[PDB]
Amino acid sequence: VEEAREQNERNRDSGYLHLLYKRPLDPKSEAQLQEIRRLHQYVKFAVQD
Amino acid sequence: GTIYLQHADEEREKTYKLAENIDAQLKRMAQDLKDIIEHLNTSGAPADTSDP
Amino acid sequence: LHSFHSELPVLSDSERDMKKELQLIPDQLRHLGNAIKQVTMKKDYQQQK
Repeated sequence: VEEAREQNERNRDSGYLHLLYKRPLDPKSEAQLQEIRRLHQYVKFAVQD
Repeated sequence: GTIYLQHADEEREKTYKLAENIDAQLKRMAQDLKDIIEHLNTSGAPADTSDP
Repeated sequence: LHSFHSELPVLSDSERDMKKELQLIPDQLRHLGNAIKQVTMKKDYQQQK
């Protein structure tokens, strides 16, 4: 609820928009990429095993 | 109520739907492997409890 | 939280480069999704023997 509150107010600055070119992934998008990497390596090992 | 879609948002949705389809494929391929493994451990189990 | 990230007007350096990795994984899944079938058809052949 409080992440959603802060992000709603952050999206209302005009300066912030200028930095978005250099943003990392959001932590949910990278956690899904890390899960995809983990599952890919698991599905690769268990095929050999 | 008052925005036009931009080419970035189209290209972002096409990127996240590629991650959705990859995740939903990997979690199947991991269960395809799990069923193959469960059918590898259960074949080794002799189902008669009368044997001493 | 998913709507509070959709209004961003440009793709970052990290969105574009996660998109490179996500474009590479499908052809590795094409090989892994044949390796599973090769190991299944190995099991089918061994079990029938």
